Amino acid sequence: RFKGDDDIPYK
Amino acid sequence: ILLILHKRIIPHFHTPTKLMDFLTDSYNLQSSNKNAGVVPILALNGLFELMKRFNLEYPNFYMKLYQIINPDLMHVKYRARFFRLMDVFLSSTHLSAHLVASFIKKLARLTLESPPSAIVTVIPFIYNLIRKHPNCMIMLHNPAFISNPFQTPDQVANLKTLKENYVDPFDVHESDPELTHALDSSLWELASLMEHYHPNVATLAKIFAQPFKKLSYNMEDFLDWNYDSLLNAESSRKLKTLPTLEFEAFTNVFDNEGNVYLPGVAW
Amino acid sequence: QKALPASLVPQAPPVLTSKDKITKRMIVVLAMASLETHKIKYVLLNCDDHQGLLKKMGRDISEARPDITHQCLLTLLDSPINKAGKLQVYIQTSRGILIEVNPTVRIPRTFKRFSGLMVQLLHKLSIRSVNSEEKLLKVIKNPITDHLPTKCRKVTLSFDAPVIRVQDYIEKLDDDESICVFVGAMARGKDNFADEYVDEKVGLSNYPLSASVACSKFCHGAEDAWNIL
Amino acid sequence: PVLTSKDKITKRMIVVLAMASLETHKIKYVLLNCDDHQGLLKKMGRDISEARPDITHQCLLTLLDSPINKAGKLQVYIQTSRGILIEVNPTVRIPRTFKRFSGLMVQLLHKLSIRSVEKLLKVIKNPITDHLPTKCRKVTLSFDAPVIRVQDYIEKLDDDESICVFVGAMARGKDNFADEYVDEKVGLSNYPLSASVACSKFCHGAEDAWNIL
Amino acid sequence: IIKAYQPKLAEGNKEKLGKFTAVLLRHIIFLSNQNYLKNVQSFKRTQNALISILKSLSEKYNRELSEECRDYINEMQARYKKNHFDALSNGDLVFFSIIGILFSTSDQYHLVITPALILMSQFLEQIKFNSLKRIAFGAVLVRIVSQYQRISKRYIPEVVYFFQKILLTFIVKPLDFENIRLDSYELGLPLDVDFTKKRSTIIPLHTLSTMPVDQCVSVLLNVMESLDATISTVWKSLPAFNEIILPIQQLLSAYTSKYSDFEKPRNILNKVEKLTKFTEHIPLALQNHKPVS
RNA sequence: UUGUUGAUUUUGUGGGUGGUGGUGCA
Repeated sequence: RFKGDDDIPYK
Repeated sequence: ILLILHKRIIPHFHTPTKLMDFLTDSYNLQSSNKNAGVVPILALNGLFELMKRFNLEYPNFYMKLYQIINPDLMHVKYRARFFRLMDVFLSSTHLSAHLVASFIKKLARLTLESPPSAIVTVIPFIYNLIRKHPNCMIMLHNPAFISNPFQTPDQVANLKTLKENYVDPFDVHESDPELTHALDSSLWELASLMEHYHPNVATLAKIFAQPFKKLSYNMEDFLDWNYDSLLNAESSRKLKTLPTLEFEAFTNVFDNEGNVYLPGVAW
Repeated sequence: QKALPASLVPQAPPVLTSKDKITKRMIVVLAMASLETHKIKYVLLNCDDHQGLLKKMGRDISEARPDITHQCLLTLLDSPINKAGKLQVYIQTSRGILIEVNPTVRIPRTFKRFSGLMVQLLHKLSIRSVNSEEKLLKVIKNPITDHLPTKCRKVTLSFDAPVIRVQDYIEKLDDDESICVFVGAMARGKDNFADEYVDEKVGLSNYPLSASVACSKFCHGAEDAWNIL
Repeated sequence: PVLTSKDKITKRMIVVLAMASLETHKIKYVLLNCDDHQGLLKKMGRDISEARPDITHQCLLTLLDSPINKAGKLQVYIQTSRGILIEVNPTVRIPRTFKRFSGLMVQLLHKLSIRSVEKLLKVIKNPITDHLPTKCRKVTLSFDAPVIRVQDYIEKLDDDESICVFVGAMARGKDNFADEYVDEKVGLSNYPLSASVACSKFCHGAEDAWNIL
Repeated sequence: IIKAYQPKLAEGNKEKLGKFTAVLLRHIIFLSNQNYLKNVQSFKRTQNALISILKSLSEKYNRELSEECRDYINEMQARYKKNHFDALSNGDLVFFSIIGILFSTSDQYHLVITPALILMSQFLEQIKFNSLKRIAFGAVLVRIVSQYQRISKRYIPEVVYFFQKILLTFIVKPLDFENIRLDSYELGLPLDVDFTKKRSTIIPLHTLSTMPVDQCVSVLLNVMESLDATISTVWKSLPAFNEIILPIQQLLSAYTSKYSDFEKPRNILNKVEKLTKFTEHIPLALQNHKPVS
């Protein structure tokens, strides 16, 4: 689970 | 006789109902002899068999049942047999909220002065009872005493006055679980059990603060524990690691008959 | 003094959708969004990265800034009200494209990746989740009204309009009704983009407000008014 | 008047963007970014997760654009993760496109300040404490900490004292960056907050509390 | 021995000396088992020196010490299984203490502290405590476990059970406390005891193996003081302090009623009443969960 | 112990240091 100021993963 | 009454005696009688007085006397036996204090526990099995078969009612069964629960129950060897009967009795669909609340409160009242093994036994038991009866879930958590961030200042003042005047209404000497007023009390014992020295027992105590997602807990996985199991468990640790030593130094370990690590214990 | 409910365990509130019109919610419409693509590969036209191309298009590059929309959506979507599931965002592109933003979506915080999403959305008309269960960003048919709740109050942000207390208005507004806010992501322009839809226009502060600040400003009042925390 | 570190008497809302991830690298000096420079930072061996200065940009944007800053009651400080402390003049107006912000920061870090014709952005000597007002209350944003109403909090505090909020623009990490200076930590919202959102939330309370409008 | 086999002299000296961290501990415990009443002062000098040497040895060979310590724990338990209290000696008390000296007591999990705390809790409950020797052994056990949780301040239910039975043992029943299980009714203190003379509360260990009224009082007062310390440190923090102190408070009230002069329970009762007054007894709020997004 | 050499290393125990650093000044 992502939270707060996380950016979506970059592949 | 009481041990084999339910199996090897009652089925072979033509009118097993005649045993009601004997079992009733066995169930009501109160003696100063300690070894005779276990008689009501054994007689309960035969008594339930008679009620189940012929639909008999013992007068004031759950008042007497509440009385039987005592510190000796957690230590006697027949605790497993008793609790098996408890799961049957406390599965009834008509038990009052005040009824179950008193049993939970008294059991929690007992778990304080109980061994961890008994604590490991009771903590799932209280979880199951509370889950069975959500009305008793007030005991773990009373919402009106919450301090809510949005509550207005007058509510804060009312809470403070309500806070000051609260008194625990649970009666320990009352023998009627529907009159003990346990449902209006709360379980401070389980919150004190949260600070138990044994970490695993504390974790089982920490469960109440966590949400009741689990539907039920298997009683068979927690009945069979004791001091030997804990000691035997540590006797066989799969992993071995360097210990963390004390940086503090004490000049003398014991007291005399500079720094003493055991004052009051002469050397 | 009250027995606790049957189930106290907190459950995630239903995700609001355009199909549901009954539930109270705070709708925000980011009107006059400057989101356009052009083949060079298709790239979101940008105010600084591309200057000559938009000159060839003849469009005043001053109104060619999607970063305002990116920040406003960022400040919006990250607001606690979204985390409480009481908000839906609608984006009305200057060209006339209406985009529905599912509250569950999470735009990349980096602007470069955000442009990649927009070009993907504009051409495919839809964006699908990584787990492939719901369409987070969808282009929808105009007018805006049909998607809005049946009973809803419409308001725009107008610097010339009377300055109000956002909190106070939300309490005096009725409960079953919902509130729809039209915010101008334009760098500059006349505040008449949503005049035909709206019923009354309000100003939020005496001083000028950035679109992201005003969006964040408005939602905070609703959370205070609705006790969202 | 434009608030400055020299003046300590006046009430003001101080915000410190701690653990700010601003760094300049030359192949010419350019601000390191999580996306623009990945292979280079991989060669550094630093994780690209903690290479994200735009949080400081966004947080500084919302803070600068807030009504309180326009009302001359806010000053911004930035503590870079490398240990560089930056004072932000409230009068400044940063670029809003991230690319132009990065070019400003490399100019700020290498020239140690910015002058446009007072110094708009100026690198100042640590610690923060000397710069802050003489009588001032210090807090951090901590999710685990109790949730408190920013409006009620500011109202209950005194008037002569000022308020410091220590906000973590950092991507991931323990909320202990400013434990040494702070006296207590408070929770702003019941849910996890982004740094920009929490900054937006806090200045809302001060504006409501002080009737800044 | 350490000088003759330092690590630098030859290969394997590290492995050897680690075993001598273990052997030294056994020698330390063996000396405590040996009679030393003749030369207690000399035994004090030699004993503390050996413990100091083991401390240096433990610092470099902590692993070998832990193995020996745990092996001793396995040994006592087995000896307890067949001999019960007869297995327990002074050295077992000494082993528990030296463990506290050398190993981090204030830890949620520890290789040696945890088994010691569990094993000692087993003694505090399982052991009959039907003789002043046995009660004296338990009193020292209570002091040792209290020092283990001097920072952690965790709750040991066996401490409560041990206190309740010993307190009722010296008053034998009053017919008001049937919930407390006694193991000896012949240890009741006589009424004629003064309870105004200044009696040392320290219990010698050498007298323990040898094992009249005054000795019973001194053991009681030491148990009383440990009870007061437990109230002052651990019980107060627990949310259920009021309940935890009710059986003790009733026991303490009995002590005052029978012995008006005997002041310690009145002191403890006054502190108990003092602490109950501040302690804010609330209907607990524990199911408050954080709302989910 | 060395790519034939000779105490340079090898084994074990302790053990400090950013340092053929760069750059601006006098």
